[PDB]
Amino acid sequence: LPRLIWCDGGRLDKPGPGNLVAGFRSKYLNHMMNIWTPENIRSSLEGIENFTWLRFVDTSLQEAYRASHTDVFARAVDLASKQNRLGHMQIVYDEPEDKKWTPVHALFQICERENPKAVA
Amino acid sequence: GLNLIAAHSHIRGLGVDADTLEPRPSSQGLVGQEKARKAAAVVLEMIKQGKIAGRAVLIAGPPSTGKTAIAMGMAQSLGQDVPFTTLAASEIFSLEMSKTEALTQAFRKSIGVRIKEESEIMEGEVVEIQIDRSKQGKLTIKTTDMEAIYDMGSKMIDAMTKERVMAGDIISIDKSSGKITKLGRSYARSRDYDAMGVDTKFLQCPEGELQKRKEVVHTVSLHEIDVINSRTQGFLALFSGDTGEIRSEIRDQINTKVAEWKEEGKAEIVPGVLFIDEVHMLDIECFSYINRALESDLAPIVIMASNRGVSRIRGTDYKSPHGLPLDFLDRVVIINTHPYTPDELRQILSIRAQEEEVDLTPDALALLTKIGQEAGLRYASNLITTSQLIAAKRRAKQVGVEDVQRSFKLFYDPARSVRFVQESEKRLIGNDGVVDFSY
Amino acid sequence: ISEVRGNTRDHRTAAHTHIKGLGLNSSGIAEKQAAGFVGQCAAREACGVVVDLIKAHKMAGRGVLLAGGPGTGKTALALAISQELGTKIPFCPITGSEIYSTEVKKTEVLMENFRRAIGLRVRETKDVYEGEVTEMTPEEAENPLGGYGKTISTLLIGLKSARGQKKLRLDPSIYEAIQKERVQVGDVIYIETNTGACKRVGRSDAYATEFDLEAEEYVPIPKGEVHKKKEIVQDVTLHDLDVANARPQGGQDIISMMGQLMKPKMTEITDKLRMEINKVVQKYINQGVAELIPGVLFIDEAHMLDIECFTYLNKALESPIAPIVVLASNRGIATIRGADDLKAAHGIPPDFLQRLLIIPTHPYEPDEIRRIVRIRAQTEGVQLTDAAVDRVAEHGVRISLRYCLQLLAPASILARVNGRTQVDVQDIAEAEELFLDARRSANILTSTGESGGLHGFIS
Amino acid sequence: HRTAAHTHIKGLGLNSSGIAEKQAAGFVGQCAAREACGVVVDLIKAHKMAGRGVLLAGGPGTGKTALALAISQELGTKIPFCPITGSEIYSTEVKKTEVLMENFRRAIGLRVRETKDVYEGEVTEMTPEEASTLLIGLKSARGQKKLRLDPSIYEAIQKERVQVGDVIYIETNTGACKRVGRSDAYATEFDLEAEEYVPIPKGEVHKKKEIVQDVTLHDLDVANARPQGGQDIISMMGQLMKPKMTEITDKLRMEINKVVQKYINQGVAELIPGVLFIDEAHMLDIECFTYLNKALESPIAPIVVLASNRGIATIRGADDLKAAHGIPPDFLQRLLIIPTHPYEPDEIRRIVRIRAQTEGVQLTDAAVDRVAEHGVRISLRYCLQLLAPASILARVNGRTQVDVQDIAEAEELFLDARRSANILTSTGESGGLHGFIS
Amino acid sequence: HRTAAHTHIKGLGLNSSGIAEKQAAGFVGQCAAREACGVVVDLIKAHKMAGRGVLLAGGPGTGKTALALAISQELGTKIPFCPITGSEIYSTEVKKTEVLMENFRRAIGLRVRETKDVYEGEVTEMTPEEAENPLGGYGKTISTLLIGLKSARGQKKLRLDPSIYEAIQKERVQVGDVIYIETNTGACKRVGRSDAYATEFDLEAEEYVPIPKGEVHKKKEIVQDVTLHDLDVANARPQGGQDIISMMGQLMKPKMTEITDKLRMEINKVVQKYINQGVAELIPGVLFIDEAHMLDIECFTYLNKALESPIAPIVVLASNRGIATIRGADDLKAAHGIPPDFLQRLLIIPTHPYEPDEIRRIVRIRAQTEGVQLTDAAVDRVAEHGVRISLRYCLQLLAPASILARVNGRTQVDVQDIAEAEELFLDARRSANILTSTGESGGLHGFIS
Ligand SMILES: Nc1ncnc2c1ncn2[C@@H]1O[C@H](COP(=O)(O)OP(=O)(O)O)[C@@H](O)[C@H]1O
Ligand SMILES: Nc1ncnc2c1ncn2[C@@H]1O[C@H](COP(=O)(O)OP(=O)(O)O)[C@@H](O)[C@H]1O
Ligand SMILES: Nc1ncnc2c1ncn2[C@@H]1O[C@H](COP(=O)(O)OP(=O)(O)O)[C@@H](O)[C@H]1O
Ligand SMILES: Nc1ncnc2c1ncn2[C@@H]1O[C@H](COP(=O)(O)OP(=O)(O)O)[C@@H](O)[C@H]1O
Repeated sequence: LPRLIWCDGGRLDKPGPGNLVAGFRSKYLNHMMNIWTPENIRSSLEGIENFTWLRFVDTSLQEAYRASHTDVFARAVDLASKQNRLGHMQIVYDEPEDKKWTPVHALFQICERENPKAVA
Repeated sequence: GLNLIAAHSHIRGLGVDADTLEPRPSSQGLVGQEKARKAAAVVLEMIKQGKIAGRAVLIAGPPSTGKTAIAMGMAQSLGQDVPFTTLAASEIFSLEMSKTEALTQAFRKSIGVRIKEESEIMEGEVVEIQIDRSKQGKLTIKTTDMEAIYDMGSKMIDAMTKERVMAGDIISIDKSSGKITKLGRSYARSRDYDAMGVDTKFLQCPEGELQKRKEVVHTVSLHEIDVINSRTQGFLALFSGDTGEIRSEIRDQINTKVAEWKEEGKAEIVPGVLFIDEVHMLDIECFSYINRALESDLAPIVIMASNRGVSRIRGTDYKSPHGLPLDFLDRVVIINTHPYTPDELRQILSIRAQEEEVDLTPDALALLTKIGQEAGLRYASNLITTSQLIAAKRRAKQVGVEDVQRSFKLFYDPARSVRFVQESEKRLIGNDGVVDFSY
Repeated sequence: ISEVRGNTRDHRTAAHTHIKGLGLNSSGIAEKQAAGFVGQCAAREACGVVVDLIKAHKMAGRGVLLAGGPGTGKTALALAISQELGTKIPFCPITGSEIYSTEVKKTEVLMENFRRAIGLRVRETKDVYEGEVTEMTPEEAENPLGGYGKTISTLLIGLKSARGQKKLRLDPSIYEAIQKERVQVGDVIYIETNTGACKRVGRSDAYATEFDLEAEEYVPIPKGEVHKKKEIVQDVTLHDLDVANARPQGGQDIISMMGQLMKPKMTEITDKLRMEINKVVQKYINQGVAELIPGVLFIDEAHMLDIECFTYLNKALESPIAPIVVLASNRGIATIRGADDLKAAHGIPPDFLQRLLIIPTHPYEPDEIRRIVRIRAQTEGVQLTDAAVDRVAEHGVRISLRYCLQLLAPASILARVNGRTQVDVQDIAEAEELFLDARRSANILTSTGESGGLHGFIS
Repeated sequence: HRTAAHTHIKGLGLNSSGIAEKQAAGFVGQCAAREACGVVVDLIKAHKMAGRGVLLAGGPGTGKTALALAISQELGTKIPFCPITGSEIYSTEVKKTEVLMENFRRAIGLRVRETKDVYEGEVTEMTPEEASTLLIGLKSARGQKKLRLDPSIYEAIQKERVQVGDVIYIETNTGACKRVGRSDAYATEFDLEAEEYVPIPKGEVHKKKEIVQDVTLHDLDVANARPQGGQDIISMMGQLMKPKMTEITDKLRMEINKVVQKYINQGVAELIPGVLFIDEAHMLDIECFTYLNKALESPIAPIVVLASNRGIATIRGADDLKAAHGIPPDFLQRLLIIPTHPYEPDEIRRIVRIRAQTEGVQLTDAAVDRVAEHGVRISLRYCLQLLAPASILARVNGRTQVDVQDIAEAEELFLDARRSANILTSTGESGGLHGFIS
Repeated sequence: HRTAAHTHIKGLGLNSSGIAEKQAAGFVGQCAAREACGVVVDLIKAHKMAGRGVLLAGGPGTGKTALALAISQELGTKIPFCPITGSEIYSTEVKKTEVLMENFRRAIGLRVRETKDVYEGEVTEMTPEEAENPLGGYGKTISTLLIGLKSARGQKKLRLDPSIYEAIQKERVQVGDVIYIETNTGACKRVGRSDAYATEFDLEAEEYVPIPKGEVHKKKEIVQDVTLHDLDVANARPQGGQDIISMMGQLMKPKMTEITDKLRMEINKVVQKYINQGVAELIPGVLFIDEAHMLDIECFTYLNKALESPIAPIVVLASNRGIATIRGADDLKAAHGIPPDFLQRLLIIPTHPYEPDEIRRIVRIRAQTEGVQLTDAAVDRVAEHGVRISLRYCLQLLAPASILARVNGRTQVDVQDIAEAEELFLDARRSANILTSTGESGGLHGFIS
């Protein structure tokens, strides 16, 4: 390939002289006008607004923003650094008086909090 | 803004005397159709009470008789208190999933789970961080109005390091999670640098107290809880789609858990409406699923509209009324809309002319009302905005008769277009592909 | 945190909410009106034997057909079976429409639902120590190893639950888990005796005030005994064992982890997995540690199955571990969905029809309709005058059972918006005019849609 | 420049009153249809109306696609014009309604103005100044400048392999940076190194430029649905990792509307609703038209221009239903319909002259008359195709202009479909050795 | 050992003059067709013409498939013979014209000499050296590995590239292992423990292997047989490097892809260079499309392009159909079920139905091949069924009758055993009469129609 195509702005995503679109579009579509940035999510976090569920899915605004922007390999590495603590609660919070206790910030994480595997 | 003037923008509610459900002849944008509007108001009372599960209501009638207008009016007067999922029947034909799977989703979008929550959240601009790498440390953080020093635990210092927190960052700490979010930088720090990273955002500093605590009400559909549980970060699929055919033992387990949340008062269930517009585009396999789906304790009320006469049911070769199986119609009560009278047309044209802010002369509205009687409501409605643009080329203040007349000659109504096709039989391409390009 | 809703917790009502059972004597004879049923006495008696067949667990892959016109109570009878069996017996209802997955061949979908309908009950003992960690304390060994700075012979852990305190004299090797799990004093943990390891549940909320900011979720102290030994009963369908084997869940590698982050498509599981599962399941049944619970697969609108589905069910029903399959159909003489030149009764292929016990459901007499109206009214909580019961039942006879039942909720509203708690003929006469039936609406299509040029129906 | 079929059409050729000139901007005739298209232009430029539908209807070769392209140019480049054929809707990758929905949003534009603050120079210094903030010194032939760097753009500069003596480009507002090379003042550090030596920038080291940037609502959808570009490196494996189109949910499109409105209120972004043109609209099936009923009723929706050349024809996907234009009658009620009529002999002569002088072909007037006869008797579209061959034939005969002999020679070399149909008839007498396969 | 339908066919049975011996190499008759198939064999061995088509046209059971199998044996194992049915073209993963091209390129062989340039030895020492990446975020990285390899004859210390060290990590190498490092790929293979550590007292079944003889560094010459399709596939879904794409390509599900003509023309140039370098020779072969009537109008249209390719193989089609409808072209009927257009490209070898005495002779060849002894009355009786019913039918009786004979203790099949086989095992037409006679009545005992 000629460097005009492969290096000097024949690739649309890579910014440089002779690709003035790419640097703008990178900032605005991934940060400014991006629904997943924490400043945008926090405006919609309530009521019947579109991120209302976020309160209960066991993830932070920072983590929601990370998962929207990193690819499935990078996310899978981050997932290595995590613990099946909702599965351990199934071992521990067990009696009727424990009332199947679940962290309210993990309330919608239903199938993780109860499945046969952890008990087995 | 983004909300430009659309076809149903004038419909602001159902227009009924709420204590008695009697439709007022013209109010909230709806005109006429009192029998249909009263039946729609009774359906609202079933919806708002929520005790009745899985009624199906079909709104039937000729084209341009308010079947969508009435369903939009119900959405406007039901209010965001209750889910109102609007499904075009064409959308059920997914490649990502089964037809019945796509319907199972649309049914569950229409049932809300409502939770009321106290969240305790600290947000402020970071003044400084101190660490005793002798672990412990102190965070100094401010609003415009308050400032404090906080003792940080070691795990908090680790998380602060991982988030690369520095002075001038706006951060939030969720006390329940114990998790930091870097929200951005204060506008006061805009002068720190000559070049900024792509990911950086400026904010106003937080304001009021630091450790705000708020009563929040959350309304979440059963479909959202499905998609969240479908896979490890399924909440991403809420936006991209990409759910697949969510396995039923997930849905059964979610339904069981939501029943506990109601029993314990942790949540309330908010049944809503699914409106399936142009339902005759569903096929025989769809209707068979919907038969069983309506018979469920967590079914919404389903409303649907059709304009078909006796017509072939899709997925078979016999005809039936409305295009629907008689087996299905046995579960449905039917609301019929009717054609409008000339005086009801005159009002609807006035309502539309107001929304588009067009000043019709009385004679323009008269002529335009005749056109709507002769050529259909939508056609006359389309000539309102057209005549405005033609009058503006005259720099005229009001739409005159001549502007409606010129709009009429330039734009053919359907009946005049169908005539034009017949007179052009051999120059247009027929159903057998033959055409003659010669003069 | 969550604000509890304290006011009311009443049930919704749906088309079958009145059906409570088959309504049969101890002799199995049907009572003319019981458990919400009216009539169908012969069909209820036959379904009563079906319940006894299922509950006896003797037989595999028997087929039943419910046959009869629309509205004749076929799905009501299926729901009554599910209630007679109770929630311990698996009950997997589908329509024939649900088989046409886009992800897998429709015979896999049919076999999935087929093995959802088979339950397995496994009894095991759970045996764990639990608490917040009150203390961790090494004991030096009496014979320390040469060249090593410390030799530890025991690692004492104090565990506190809400109900007691215990000093666990653990084997020293648990140091591995404590380091890797980062167990502190005050963290809630369990130790499982089948491994001797430990897992960290979290930090006890007794310490939630240690700092102004900490990245901890705080968890309550366990409200059980400090030592929890008990038997636990696990209920799984054999489909759960299929998926647990074909899509293993716990994998630590990059490919497993990318897997669990992507759309989890179902896959056309092999007969040799299912057969290998069956053979090991049968081992544990013979050991007596598991018991098989054959349930019911109910296929509604079974006329929507095509001939490829039916020819597979032939094979499936012959397998030794199979549910009872209940079909329901209403299609008279009809074309088989996949064989456009074969017409048969019920729309069921004659080859397959020979397998089924067939139960007919007949139409309802006018007096049965009237009894159902009252049962349905008292289920929706509507109060009627007796003249209103008669007028409603007249629509049931003249038009449809379903139609007349559906007017009760509209009429209830029109009554109360006139200040009346009891619905009367004047309200029924308004419900029936706001809400047409299929036939009166079809008459409008014939009359107003007599032409289509404008203001006519699209046809 | 190249010459496509419509390159002579510059615009609708309307007067200030909106009356069509009998011949202007490359059109001949269609005055009624051009005037009606002029009103559609006003509807588009008066930003206030969503979801108005238009139909162009008339025979093949009567100028429907010329009229849609004339609208596009009267509308200028600012406003989105999104042309598709009804045939493009049949993706194998998402349902037809998603393909229509994506094209609805490609027609709605959002204009932003950035002041791009560009620094480009040889790196003179890279000194840390924080516990991490740098000072970068940049040099050009005209001076030096030092920039305090945000810790994150510093990492961007560090992921590029920038060192002292390199030439770099920086967008200090967007946070983009590029290594252009190593400055050729260092070209003799060694006699061989695998390095790209470039001259020091001769201009000002800092440049400020006004850029008007256009995106569409669909670009926002795509960007919010999935990690894009260099964020999604694993996409290189293909198979499951390919950036497939997905069935974007309304929940996503509603969040994008909300976030976009925020930036409109702040005046950062300017909304620009445009046109979706669906040519060959009769190729849409009954399920597509059903969705277009709903889709045109959202309050953000472009103006949709259909074209059809069908008479009474079966609706695709609904064999029982026949209607005019091949458009189901339910949907035809919504549309403003413009008829396009057949051209007359003298109008054809005029279109021929316009096409000749657009292709640069010079004709004798006898050649004009002979070509125009073929438009009357065969097809306008067949006239115009003959001009380019006849120009070649003329020049190899050494002539400076096309004449009757070159037209007559071109006619014989290049048959129309009517004469070739006569050949198919006379030769297709049998499946024998010389027969066409029937 | 196992005997199939064609186990007696050994070749075309031709003279050096190219004339069919009336019974040779397992054949009886088909002499004109065997002679034509001889000329096809010689067209292939000449390896000079691309893209010539042959139709074996003739009724079912007339030996069309036997002849194609005989061609394969006359060509021998050097030449690619690629047999398919038309039913195999209908992949779900890729378009039907893709599997045509794959099979066209499986029919073209290449023999190539390859130099493996390789290191071997017992690993004596192994020591990593590291880079202090400041701001990559992934932490430190190993910059090289130093490894000591010892053979019987000599020793080296290698400073390996990081991507070759990753290969050693994948191979779980330790000090004292014997390893192989192919520098072509950068792949590493662990051969075993050195025999110097040979001890019973390890729980795992280690391969204790002797120290490599010769130098640590070697060059091996290997002659490889590949097809063009193997090269296409290798380069479409790469797996040979130690880069990250190759690494992950070994973990993802195998998947066919619609390999572009750009890749195929590029691989022609690669192979042309091996030819010009003298390391390779082209071995163009033959694609046999059995059941070619099961192709469709899109396949046949594609062959009109594909057979024009200047390296296309020889294509042999078999069809058993008279005037029949072309699939996917339901209005068009033509002889053989082949479009008239594409039929003009082929040389048609018609095959003919057998005479009673040829059938009798086939029965003996086939009986000898299955290893079963018949009386002449038995051979005559079976031959009668070959005449009256079908050759295939009469040959199917030999195996049943042998068992039935052995069951009575007689080792030789006689007429009573065939007489029993006839009644246990019906032909298609006796079964079709049972259908029709019973099909007079429905009810419980009717056949389902
Ligand atoms: N009763 C009504 N009051 C006000 N506007 C109406 C009424 N009925 C129809 N319209 C308007 O006329 C147009 C066509 O009616 P609509 O209900 O959308 O058609 P359909 O009857 O085919 O569903 C829409 O713009 C709609 O808002
Ligand atoms: N014997 C009965 N007693 C009480 N209610 C019945 C009876 N049969 C039917 N119903 C009710 O009438 C309606 C029609 O019955 P359903 O089971 O839906 O008919 P089918 O399944 O045959 O279409 C349902 O609402 C059902 O609950
Ligand atoms: N009124 C006109 N004046 C000049 N050129 C025209 C006119 N109408 C059509 N053309 C040209 O003639 C050709 C045929 O018209 P086109 O618009 O493609 O037909 P269709 O209506 O079938 O799409 C095109 O090259 C177009 O540019
Ligand atoms: N000339 C022959 N000599 C010996 N065996 C033959 C001959 N022709 C056919 N057969 C055998 O008879 C059977 C039918 O021939 P086959 O090639 O399968 O027919 P088709 O043309 O249908 O492929 C095969 O077992 C084959 O080996």
